[PDB]
Amino acid sequence: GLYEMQIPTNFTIGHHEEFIQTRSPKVTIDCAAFVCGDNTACRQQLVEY
Amino acid sequence: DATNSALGKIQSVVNANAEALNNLLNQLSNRFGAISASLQEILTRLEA
Repeated sequence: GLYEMQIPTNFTIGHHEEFIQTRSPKVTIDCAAFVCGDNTACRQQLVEY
Repeated sequence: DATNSALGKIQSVVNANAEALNNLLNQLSNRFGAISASLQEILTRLEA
């Protein structure tokens, strides 16, 4: 009984904050575009891969 | 016998796995070298 009042009385209420990520950007990659751009000569080799 | 959804998924799983292995197999034909994907063609055409 004393203890609950020795600890900041009247049952005072305070607060905390927290953060959880849960996600990331939906990254997508056009493999062919990455390796070769508009360069047809490149795309014509890339097809083997 | 009436386009069952589970059967759809089951066949899709089987097919997906088959594709993965076929892609790996097809990889052998890539011919990363200058002569041939066939080791035998390289070996019997080029100098040691």
